[PDB]
Amino acid sequence: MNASEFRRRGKEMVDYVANYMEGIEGRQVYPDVEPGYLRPLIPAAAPQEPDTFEDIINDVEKIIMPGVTHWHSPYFFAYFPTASSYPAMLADMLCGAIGCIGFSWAASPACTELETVMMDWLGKMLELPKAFLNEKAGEGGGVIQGSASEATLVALLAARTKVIHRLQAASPELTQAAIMEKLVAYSSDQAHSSVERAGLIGGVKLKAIPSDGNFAMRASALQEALERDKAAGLIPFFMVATLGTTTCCSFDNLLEVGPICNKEDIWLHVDAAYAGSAFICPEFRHLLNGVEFADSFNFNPHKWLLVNFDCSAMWVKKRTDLTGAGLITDYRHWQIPLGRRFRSLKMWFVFRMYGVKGLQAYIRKHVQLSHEFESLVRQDPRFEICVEVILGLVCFRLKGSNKVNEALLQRINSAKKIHLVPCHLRDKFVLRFAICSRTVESAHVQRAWEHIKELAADVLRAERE
Amino acid sequence: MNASEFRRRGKEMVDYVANYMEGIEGRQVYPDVEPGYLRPLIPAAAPQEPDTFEDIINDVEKIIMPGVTHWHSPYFFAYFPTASSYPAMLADMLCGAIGCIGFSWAASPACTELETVMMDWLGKMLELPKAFLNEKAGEGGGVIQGSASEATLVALLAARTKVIHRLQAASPELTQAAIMEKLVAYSSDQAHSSVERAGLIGGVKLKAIPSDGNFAMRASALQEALERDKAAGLIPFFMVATLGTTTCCSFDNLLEVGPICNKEDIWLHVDAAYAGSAFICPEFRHLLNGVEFADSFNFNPHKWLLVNFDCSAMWVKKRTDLTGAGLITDYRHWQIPLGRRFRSLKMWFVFRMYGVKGLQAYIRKHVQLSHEFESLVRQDPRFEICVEVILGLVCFRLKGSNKVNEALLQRINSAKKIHLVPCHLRDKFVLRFAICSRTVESAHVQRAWEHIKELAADVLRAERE
Ligand SMILES: Cc1ncc(COP(=O)(O)O)c(CNN[C@@](C)(Cc2ccc(O)c(O)c2)C(=O)O)c1O
Ligand SMILES: Cc1ncc(COP(=O)(O)O)c(CNN[C@@](C)(Cc2ccc(O)c(O)c2)C(=O)O)c1O
Repeated sequence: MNASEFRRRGKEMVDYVANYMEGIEGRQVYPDVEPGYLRPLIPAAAPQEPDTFEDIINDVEKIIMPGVTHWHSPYFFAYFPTASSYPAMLADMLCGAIGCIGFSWAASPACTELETVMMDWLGKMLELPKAFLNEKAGEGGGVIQGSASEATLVALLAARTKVIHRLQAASPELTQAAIMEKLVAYSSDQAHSSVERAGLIGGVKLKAIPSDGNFAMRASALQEALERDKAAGLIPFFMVATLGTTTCCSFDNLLEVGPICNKEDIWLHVDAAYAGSAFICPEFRHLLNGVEFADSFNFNPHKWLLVNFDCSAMWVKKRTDLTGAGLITDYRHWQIPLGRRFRSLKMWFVFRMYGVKGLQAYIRKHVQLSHEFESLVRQDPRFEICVEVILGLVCFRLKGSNKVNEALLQRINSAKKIHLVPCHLRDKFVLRFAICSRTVESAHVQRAWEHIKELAADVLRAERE
Repeated sequence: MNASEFRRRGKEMVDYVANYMEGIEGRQVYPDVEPGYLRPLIPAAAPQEPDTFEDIINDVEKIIMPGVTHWHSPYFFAYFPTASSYPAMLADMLCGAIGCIGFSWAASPACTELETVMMDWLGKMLELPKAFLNEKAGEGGGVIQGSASEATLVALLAARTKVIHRLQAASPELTQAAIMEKLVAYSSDQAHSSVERAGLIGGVKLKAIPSDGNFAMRASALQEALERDKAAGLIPFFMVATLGTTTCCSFDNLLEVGPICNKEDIWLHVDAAYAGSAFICPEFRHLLNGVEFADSFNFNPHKWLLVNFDCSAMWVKKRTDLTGAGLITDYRHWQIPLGRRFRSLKMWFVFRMYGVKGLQAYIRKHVQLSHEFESLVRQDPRFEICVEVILGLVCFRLKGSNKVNEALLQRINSAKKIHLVPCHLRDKFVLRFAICSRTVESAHVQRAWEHIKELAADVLRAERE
C-alpha cells in the first residue's frame, strides 16, 4: 500500500470501527464457536498474490467476529474491564505512524520523555507520595510496563538482585545459588496468578499469607508467617500486597503490612492492577494509604482508566534499585524487553481529551452501577453478598451449595445473553459481577439482574428433584 | 468521545498520518533537541477539563515531532529496520477496536486461533521443518512474542526448567539451587545484549563463544569451550545461535553447532531477529539450514517483514517443553505476560495485502540496495568492507585508525542529513549502513554515500595536522 490508498482504506476502517462500536449492543457477548473453528475457514498457506481489502474486511465479519468475545459490550461483566476509548485509539494510530522503537533516548527522544512526564501526571492524579515522582529530581520515577504481570516480575527481579547484593556484602563467600535456596516471597492467598508466575520465573519460593474474614492481608497473619519461615532459615525478600484482588476486590492493609516489610527489609510491591484507577477519586484514595511504605507501586490504566492495552503504570522510589536487576533518558533497565513503542501518546491523549474530571466521572459512574447491582441482590433473600462492595465488582451467590451456583453459572453462560465468571472464596463457589463496558448503563445492569434472577428460579427448582 | 466524534477525528488522524508519511523525506531524520527538552514545554499536571483535539494535534507537530527520530525516513540507516506498513496499521486499528485480552481461549477464541494459523502461514513461507508447525497435529507450534528479547528469555526459562527436571530425575536429592550454581548458557561474542539480559534474569552463567574470521560461531570454538566448562563442573544447558548478528549481520553455523547441541543435550535457540525475514526468499533459505536441529527458532516480523512492532515470531518443536517453564487453545504458558492483544490481525493483513511475492520483492529490493551501497564503498580505496555483505547491512570504515572513523561518524551525525550507528568488531571501530525505510530508493542510498564520501575527505585532512 502507498499513502494515498491508506487515506481511502484508513477512513473506511474508521467507519468500520465506529459501526462496530455503535452496533455492539446487538452482538452476542460470548461466542458460539467451538475450539478449533477458525483453521478450516481460511487457506492453509499465505496467498502468493495480494487479496483485496474488500475480501479481508468481509472475512473479519464472516470468520473473525463469530469467534470474538465482545469485551466492550455493555453485557460483558466478566473478569475486570479492559480499556477502550477513542482518544487512546487515535493516539495508537499516531504511535504506529511515528513507528519508533524507544530502546534508547536517541532512538526517539520524545518517546521516552513524554512517558516520564505522563507518569508524573498520573502519579499526581493518584496523589502518590513525591518519592515516586520523577519531576527531573530525586531518585524515584515511573515507567510504562506492558502488563501488571510483567511489572510484578520486574519488581521481584529488582528485589532479588538487591537482597543478593546485601547478603553477599554481609557474607562475601556466599554464592548467589546458596542465597537462592533460602529466598522466599509473599503474597495474599487472593493474589493474582502473576505473582506465582513471577516466583517461578525468578526461581524463588513463594508463600501465600492467609487472608482475614474480609480477604485482606493483615499484620497478624504476616507476622505469623515470618516467624515460621525465618525460624526455618528462609530469607523473606519480596512481598506483593494487593489493592483490589482479582477474586473479590478486597484490599490488603498497607498501614499494617508496610511497616513490617520496611523493618524486615522486604521489598514491598503494591499491585493495584484494577483498583488503582479509582484512587484518582478522593473518596477512594484512602484505600491507597500506606503506599508511602512501598518500594514499588503498579496499576493498569489498560483496565479501568481508558488507556487501551497495553499500558501498565509502575513507579519506584529508587531508580537505582530498579535498574540493577534526575533526568530519565532510557528505560532499558526498567522492563523485561529492550524494545518499546510510543505508548505514552495514549496516556497523553486520554488524559487531555477526558480531563481529570472526565476520568473521575467515568470511575464514579461505574462504581454507582456496581452499587445498583448490589442493591438488587440485597433485595433477594435467596442470594448473599460474600464481600463488601467498594468498586466495580460484586461477589454474590445463591445461598446453599456450590453445586446450585455452578448450575446457575452454566445456565447464564449457556443462554449467552450476558457474560460473567466465577471464583472461589475458601471452599465457596462465588459468582462475580464486574462493571466493564465504557458504555454500560443502569438499564443494562438491571436487565442482567433480571436475567440472573430468572435463571436462579429454574436452577433452584431443579435442585429439589 | 463517542463514536460519531471518532468518525470525524479518526478520519482526520488518517489524513495526518498519510501527510506525515508523504512528507517524511522533508524531515530531518535525527533530532536537534537535547535530553530533557520536553518537560518544560507541557504543563506539570493533567488538565482538569478536556483540551481540544486541535490543540493536541498542534502539540504533536510543535512539541513531539522535534523530538522524533524518523525511523521511516529513507535517510534512516541506523540499527536495523523496524516495520511500518499500512496493512499493519489498518489491522492495528481493528485490533484496538475489538479490544480483547486473549489470556485464554474464552477471552476471545479468534485472538488465539488466528495466531496459530498465521504462525503456520509464516512457518511455511520460511520452509521451516514440519516439526515446528502446528497444523492441529504433532507437538510443535508457534506464538507471537512481544520481542525477540522476550523470546530469548522464554526459551532460556524453558531450557532451565527442562534441565533442572532432568538433573533432579538423575539425582533426586539435588536441589534447584545446587543445579543453578552449575548451569551455563552460551552465545556468540556477537550476540545481542538480549542474551546477556536473559541470562541475568534467568539467574545462570553466560559465556561467549569466540567467533571466527567471518564472525560466525563454529564447531571448533564451541567444542573448546564445552571441554573447558565441563571439566570445571559447569553444566551446559542453553545456546543462542544467531543468524544475522546485530553488529555485522554474520551467521552462526547451525550445521556444525546444531549436532553438537543435540548430543550435549543443550537447548538450541536460533535467534534470527533481523535476518529471518529474508528466509522467505529461496536464495537466502540456505542460511537457515540446520534449524532442524534447533529446539526453538525466533525472528522479528516487526524488523524486516512489515508487521509493525510489536510482533516477534517464535516456534518450538515441543509445546510441552515450552509450557513447563494438537489444538492450541491458549498461550499463557508460552510468554512472560498473561495478557496479550490481537496482534495476529497485523500478520493476516500484511500477508494478505502484500502476498508472499510482494514480501519477497520488498526483501530483494532492500538487499539489492545494500549491494548498491557496498558497490560504491568498494570503489573507494580509502575505505574497506569488514564483513561479507549478504542482507541489508554493510559494515565499512576508513582504512586506518579507530579515531579517524570516530571522527567520520561524529561528522555524519552532526550534519544530521543521514543517520547511522557504529559497532566494534574485535578492537576495530566500524560504521554500519543498514537499509531500513520501506520507501528507500537507489537515489537515497547514492546521496547518502556521496555525503559520507565528502565528510571522509574533511576528516582525513584533519588527521594530517
Ligand atoms: C489484581 C491483579 N494483579 C495483576 C494482574 C495482571 O495484570 P495484566 O493482565 O496487565 O498482566 C491482574 C489481571 N487481571 N486479570 C483478569 C481480571 C483478566 C484481565 C482483565 C482485563 C485486563 O485489561 C487484563 O490485562 C486482564 C483475570 O481474569 O485474571 C489482576 O487482576
Ligand atoms: C540479533 C538480534 N537479536 C535479538 C534482538 C532483540 O530484538 P527485540 O528488539 O525485538 O527485542 C535484536 C535487536 N535489534 N536491536 C537493534 C538493531 C535495535 C532495533 C531495531 C529494530 C527493531 O524492530 C527493534 O525491536 C530493535 C539494536 O540496535 O540493538 C537483534 O538484532
